[PDB]
Amino acid sequence: MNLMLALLTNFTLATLLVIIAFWLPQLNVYSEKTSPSARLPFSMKFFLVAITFLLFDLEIALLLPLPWASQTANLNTMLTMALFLIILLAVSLAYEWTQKGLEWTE
Amino acid sequence: MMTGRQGRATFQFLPDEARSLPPPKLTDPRLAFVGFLGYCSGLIDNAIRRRPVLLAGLHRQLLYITSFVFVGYYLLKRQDYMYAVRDHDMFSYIKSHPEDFPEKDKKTYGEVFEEFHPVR
Amino acid sequence: YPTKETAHWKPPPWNDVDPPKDTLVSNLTLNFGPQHPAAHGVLRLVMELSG
Amino acid sequence: PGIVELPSLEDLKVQEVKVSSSVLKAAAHHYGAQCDKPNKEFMLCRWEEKDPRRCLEEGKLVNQCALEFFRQIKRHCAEPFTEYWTCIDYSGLQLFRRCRKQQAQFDECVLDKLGWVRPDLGDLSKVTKVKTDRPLPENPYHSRARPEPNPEVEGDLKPARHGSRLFFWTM
Amino acid sequence: MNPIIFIIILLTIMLGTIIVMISSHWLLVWIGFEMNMLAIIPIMMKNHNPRATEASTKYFLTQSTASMLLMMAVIINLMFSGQWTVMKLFNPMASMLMTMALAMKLGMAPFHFWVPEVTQGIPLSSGLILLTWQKLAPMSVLYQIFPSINLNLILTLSVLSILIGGWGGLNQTQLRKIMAYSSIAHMGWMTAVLPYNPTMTLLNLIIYIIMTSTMFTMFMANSTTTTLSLSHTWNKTPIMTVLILATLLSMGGLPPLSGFMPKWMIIQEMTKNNSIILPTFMAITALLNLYFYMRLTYSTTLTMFPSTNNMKMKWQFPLMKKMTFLPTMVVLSTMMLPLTPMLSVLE
Amino acid sequence: MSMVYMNIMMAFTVSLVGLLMYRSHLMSSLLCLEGMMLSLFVMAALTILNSHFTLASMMPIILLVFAACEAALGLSLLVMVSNTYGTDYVQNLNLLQC
Amino acid sequence: AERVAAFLKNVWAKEPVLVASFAIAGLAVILPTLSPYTKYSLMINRATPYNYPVPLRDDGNMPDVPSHPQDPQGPSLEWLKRL
Amino acid sequence: PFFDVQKRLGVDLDRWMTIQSAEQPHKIPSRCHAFEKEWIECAHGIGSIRAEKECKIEFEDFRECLLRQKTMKRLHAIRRQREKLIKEGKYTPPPHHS
Amino acid sequence: MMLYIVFILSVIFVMGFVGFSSKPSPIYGGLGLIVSGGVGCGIVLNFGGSFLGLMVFLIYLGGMMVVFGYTTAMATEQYPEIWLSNKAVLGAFVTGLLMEFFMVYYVLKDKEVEVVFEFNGLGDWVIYDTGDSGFFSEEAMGIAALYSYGTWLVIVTGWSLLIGVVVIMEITRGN
Amino acid sequence: VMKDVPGWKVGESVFHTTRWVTPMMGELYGLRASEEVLSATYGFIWYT
Ligand SMILES: CCCCCCCCCCCCCCCCCC(=O)OC[C@H](COP(=O)(O)OCCN)OC(=O)CCCCCCCCCCCCCCCCC
Ligand SMILES: CCCCCCCCCCCCCCCCCC(=O)OC[C@H](COP(=O)(O)OCCN)OC(=O)CCCCCCCCCCCCCCCCC
Repeated sequence: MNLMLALLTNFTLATLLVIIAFWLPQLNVYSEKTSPSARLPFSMKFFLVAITFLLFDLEIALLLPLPWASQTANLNTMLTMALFLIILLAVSLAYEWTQKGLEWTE
Repeated sequence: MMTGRQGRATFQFLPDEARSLPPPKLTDPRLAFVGFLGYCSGLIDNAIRRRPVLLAGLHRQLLYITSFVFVGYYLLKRQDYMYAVRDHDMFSYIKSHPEDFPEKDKKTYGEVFEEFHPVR
Repeated sequence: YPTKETAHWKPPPWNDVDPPKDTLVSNLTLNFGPQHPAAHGVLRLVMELSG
Repeated sequence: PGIVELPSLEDLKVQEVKVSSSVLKAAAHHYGAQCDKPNKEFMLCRWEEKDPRRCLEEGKLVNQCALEFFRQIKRHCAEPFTEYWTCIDYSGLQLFRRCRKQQAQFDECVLDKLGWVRPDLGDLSKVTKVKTDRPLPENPYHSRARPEPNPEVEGDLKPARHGSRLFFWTM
Repeated sequence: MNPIIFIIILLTIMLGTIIVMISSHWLLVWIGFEMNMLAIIPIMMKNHNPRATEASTKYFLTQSTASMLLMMAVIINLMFSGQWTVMKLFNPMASMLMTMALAMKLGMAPFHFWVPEVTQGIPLSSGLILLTWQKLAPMSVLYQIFPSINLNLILTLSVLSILIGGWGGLNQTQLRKIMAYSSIAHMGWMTAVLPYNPTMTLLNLIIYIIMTSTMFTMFMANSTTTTLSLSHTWNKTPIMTVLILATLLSMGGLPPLSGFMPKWMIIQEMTKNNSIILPTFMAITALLNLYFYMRLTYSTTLTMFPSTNNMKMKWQFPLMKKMTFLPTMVVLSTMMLPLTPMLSVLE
Repeated sequence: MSMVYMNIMMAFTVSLVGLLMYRSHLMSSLLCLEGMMLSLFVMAALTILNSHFTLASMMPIILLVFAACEAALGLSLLVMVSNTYGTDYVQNLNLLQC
Repeated sequence: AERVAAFLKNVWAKEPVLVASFAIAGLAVILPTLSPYTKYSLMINRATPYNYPVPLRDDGNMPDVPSHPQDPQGPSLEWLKRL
Repeated sequence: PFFDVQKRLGVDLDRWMTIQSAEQPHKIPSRCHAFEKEWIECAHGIGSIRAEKECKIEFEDFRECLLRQKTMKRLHAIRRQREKLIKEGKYTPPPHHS
Repeated sequence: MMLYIVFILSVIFVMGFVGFSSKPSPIYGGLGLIVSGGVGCGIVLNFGGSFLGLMVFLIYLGGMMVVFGYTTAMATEQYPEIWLSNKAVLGAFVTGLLMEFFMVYYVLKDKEVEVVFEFNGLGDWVIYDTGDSGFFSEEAMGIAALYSYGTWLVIVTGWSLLIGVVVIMEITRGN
Repeated sequence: VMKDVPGWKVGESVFHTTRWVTPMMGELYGLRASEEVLSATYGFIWYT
């Protein structure tokens, strides 16, 4: 219950601050002003950094249980598979690195 | 139907019980036909590559025949094993269920009545 | 078997390649000024960028 | 299906151990050493029977042993013990390592006045053996009789009669 | 592609299929399909053109939807049986979902529309993978869950596939579209016999793969993708026209060729189960496929279409494409009927 | 079954209908695909957690990982489509009609 | 050799971050197989009692199973106290 | 499996997670462990055609443990009956139950 | 009413799904999915899946959905049509909430509804387990076992992620 | 409560087996106040 109350309170206050931040200036009654999809074009590089983040982020999901995994009796198996995951994460980086997937020059 | 045979050693090309069966004879007519198919493949290989069909690359033609005959021999051993197993299963079941396969008391034609249909 | 609903159909390209004629406009044009006008102020830079 | 058999409320009535978890935590090591026998009989019953209804008598003896254990502390060592579990109770995690000074005072008291020796690290996690007269349950899962297996196929493998017998093939 | 990367990607396509085929766990089956789909997309995109991108997108949408339905069936099966073993499903809803998911993956009618378009949009070598190797994993699953499959559903999918495949191929001049409809029609035979004898599903699959592999390889040897470009073969490589003729007749199921064998053995199994109407309907409807195979033989081997002057320049150079296993495949595609009893090795 | 399953199964059904009924944006259809996976993740987790199937607790993670990887592939194809045509509209993907 | 030493010199001059990264990773993969205290990690994990130790029914001939937790028989944690 | 490589090589690739009555970390049992054990042992070796008939009692109990459909039906009947009598004032909850 | 927290959350879960399944502009479609994901995590938490719930937030919302919104901005939408300002989008949205409302109405009133499966409306709490006093989280123990029991799972999952990096670089190179 | 319901057997099991089955939350707290049920069901999950 407490966590729900905390989240409700935090986002309730944030909401009130936002609306009063938008209403309080209307007290001034400032004068009227009367004076002012598709590609972006998007670079492929900015798409590829986002995708690389995602795939690296998925591999991090598999590594999060490591603190618990170290409590097992089969430590040799656990350590072998833990290093296997991190190494494949390094191999993903090495492949990206050596095919110029990490460059910003056009 | 025979996937879950009680004595199925799974994922084995030729289980050990197959060694009780007589091997295919090297003069088996089916093995001779397999060798002939190998020889035809050798001739086709020459034809598509525009070599003299009958004479070109006799070493290559020999390996076509050998490999077909070699693979054919083992496929026939498995073929004969699988039909032996089918018969073995069938006869065991018939013995275990005599009430389902009764020997008929079968009469002579002198006793059984068949209708006559004249052709006129 | 030609029909009225396939009259507009045409054979595909000989090499499977369709010309790229749709949208290829990747060069930004940026009217560039200084972040803070305290020092420069009077610089206008019409730059054409590619990424 | 049948009617689930349940014991009567009177059959379930026992004198409870109405002390808090900090009290139990403080006494746990000596309690584990002193009351091992009735406790282990109860746990052997629960794992063998797999039915709480079958171990209610052994469960009552667990309570009576516990009550006599705490009566011994209330009789000879109340003040050192009260000091010890009051320290344990302060901690949000009820940590042993915060109260080694009061633990020593309590351990010294029970050793002198009762002869109790605190079990060593690892002792209470041993698998032990217990004497019991309760017979070993025969069918604890109440399993039905298993279906009979299919008749075995036996004998020597012989070549198929007249071959594959597929349509016209003679082999 | 870097050739090493191309090899690794092909090996992953195979690994995904092998995982499906050795897995005893539904999650590992699903993973095998996911791995397979991921690895095949690059080989479809490898020539970089809008048509290859459209085909890759259409394939991705179809396969991803199928894989989500497969997972839904697995989870429903878990809820009603509490286990994950690859075997008969324990809920009729799960059975229907998985059957439909596998039909979508196979391109069976009425889930077929993607097969002609995806095949047309990718190179011949990619189409060969799509129409042969890609059938192995879904078939291996159907082979294991068939006892729980709804009989009416699977037979309905089979009949529609034979009808749609036969009719769809009649209107085609593109070789890749002809092979796509031929694949759909041949799919219906494999599933039609599955409830009765799954071994004959495997027999038809193996022979279909061999004949389809032979056809694609011969189309690749001369870089022909249309009927009219294939009609020039007689004036370049005459032997290829004879081999094409024999294989097309075999795919038509004509005795005494190899392609008759699966039709012959399927008819036998269905009649043993007192299914007379359905095999007769299937056999007759298969004449549609024979018709548009025969049309190809007319323009390729049995007549001589007009050539071009520049064809004379081609006479001076040899075929340098690898044509791997082609002599062996073409012999197996045509001359195996006398060895039909060897099908027992599949039992 | 319990009441919660009704809603999780409705959510899968809703997202499946949303997947099969395209509008224009290919992106809007990919979201429905991810919605399908989210409902599968929740239904799988509820079944596994409630039954105390301990070793199956890892299955929802594998589901999420493989589905996100497949979503990365889908997004990459969408970007390549948008490069060819300048929009992700599915009506431009009709070349293979012929 | 000396070609090997020169190569290690060029990377240590140009890519010290990667040299350190491969060195640290190499130790991570090698030292566990060489360490004598690795065996204790397995023993300690097995000495942690998450579950109740269900007692055995005493048939009458299990000499090495203690009847009481403080009896001498059974596995000891003496090695752990000193470690 | 289509190809039973695991059994031939005697390597356990994925069997360890197929059923909930297999070995679990720290011997945590699933809620329906006993029912699944009894159904598996009943049906073992005899094939699925026979098992669908001869282990129906075990499978029905296992399915009841999994989804509790009959337990919830019985609870709903009691609760429905109870609220009917409370509306009519012909029943009063005891001190416990409140 | 707090005793039906799971059911109430699952109603919001369906409403969010009807959100993006009616397929408004992709920008707001992502918003419906984000809310559904957050509610989805909430349902999983209330069944004892704390780690699983937080994975949704970390990986599904903080990972996958961030990338979706990133891609939508670059390749798809830059400004959206007003939500529910289109005939089909609004009609689909209204249709979904009517179906949800009626399912909720009958399940609560008759305490049971039947569509494909039989559903009971007593309350999701009734199926919960009544025995819990271990000194650990069973969910965490099962996930931790990935590295001991699940060697084969790690290999194929690890291989698929590596191949994903390779494949996506192949696809996007353009030559 | 079920005294007059026709055909009702009081305390009948829904399982064929006579083995003891751990009750689920509804069977234990089925007839009780919402506060105790709420604590028994979600108290641990909701504790900080
Ligand atoms: C030692 C070197 C290493 C290699 C050794 C391998 C040898 C075996 C491989 C197979 C080769 C067989 C021999 C082929 C001989 C070809 C010789 C040749 O090409 O000369 C042509 C010859 C005469 O023709 P000519 O008179 O010159 O001109 C006529 C114009 N029309 O015309 C002929 O007379 C050719 C006659 C036909 C060829 C023989 C046919 C053999 C059939 C094999 C059947 C296979 C059955 C397998 C069964 C095995 C079962 C166990
Ligand atoms: C074993 C039991 C099972 C029996 C089943 C039947 C087995 C036969 C099927 C085997 C597979 C087909 C391969 C047959 C080999 C064909 C050989 C051949 O036809 O010669 C090719 C010929 C050569 O042309 P070229 O390149 O100019 O070389 C000139 C040679 N000096 O090329 C040409 O000249 C072009 C010829 C013009 C087109 C003629 C079309 C008719 C071809 C008839 C033969 C096809 C037979 C296939 C149908 C089965 C027949 C039963």
